[PDB]
Amino acid sequence: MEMEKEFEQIDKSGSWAAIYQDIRHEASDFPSRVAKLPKNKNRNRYRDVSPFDHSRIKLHQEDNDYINASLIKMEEAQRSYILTQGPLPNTVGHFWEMVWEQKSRGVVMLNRVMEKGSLKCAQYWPQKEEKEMIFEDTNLKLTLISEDIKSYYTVRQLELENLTTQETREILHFHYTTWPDFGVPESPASFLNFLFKVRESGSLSPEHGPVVVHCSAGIGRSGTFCLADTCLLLMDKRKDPSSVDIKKVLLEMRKFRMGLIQTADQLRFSYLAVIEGAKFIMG
Ligand SMILES: Oc1ccc(CNCc2cccs2)cc1
Repeated sequence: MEMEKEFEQIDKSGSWAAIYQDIRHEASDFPSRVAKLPKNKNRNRYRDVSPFDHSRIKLHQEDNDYINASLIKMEEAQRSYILTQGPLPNTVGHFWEMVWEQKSRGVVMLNRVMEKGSLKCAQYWPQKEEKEMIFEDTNLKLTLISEDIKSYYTVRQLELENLTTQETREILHFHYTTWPDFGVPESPASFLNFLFKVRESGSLSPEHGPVVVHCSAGIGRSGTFCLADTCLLLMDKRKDPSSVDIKKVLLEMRKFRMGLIQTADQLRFSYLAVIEGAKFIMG
């Protein structure tokens, strides 16, 4: 079925939970043996969220190459994404090592450091120009260059230096700051505006390594971001945009990381975003 009318049909019939459970039943199951080794327990935020072995990002280290991060490679859309958990106190150096080694331009953050009164990720970037951060375990230096605070999101320019080679690179930090503590946004308008700002920066383009996207577990909000982006790109590429099937795209992405889209409300929100976005792209 088309999307917008499939949407109204699920709303009128109140069957979002049943649709979402079908997706959960049909989703791929691949091994995640490296994630579950005992030496990696303090590298995982949640015991039930792990990268598959076949698609995990490897650190270029011979001691321990493990990080909770997955490469999502979308062949028809010609887009790649790295989805990862919010960094832990003992993995902030690993996180920036990955950004460096994978040649990423942009980092997309979809959570606040504190939500619901608890910490959802480490403070992993510097908050003042004159107070830079050094990660001694991976030999990197990170400096805040500029910060632009808007009503729904903040964009930061950061300088990452490999202290071993003295090479430097500019990283863009796109921070969506207004996702509610409970539920999903009422309107997708500010989320779509944010997605378009990431796009306009070049961070998603083939001349760079894959964008790094995270929330707390790296599957819910993060899944919503890459699902909406890929579906909108496919609608631009195909002769028949109504052929794009968001449930099929989601199941393809779940071949590369488990659990993408965590609730039926996040599934409905993804439909809403793609539907509204497809009208702005044109006419
Ligand atoms: O330092 C840390 C201590 C524990 C945790 C959480 N570990 C979750 C688990 C993963 C696998 C089995 S249990 C994170 C960091």
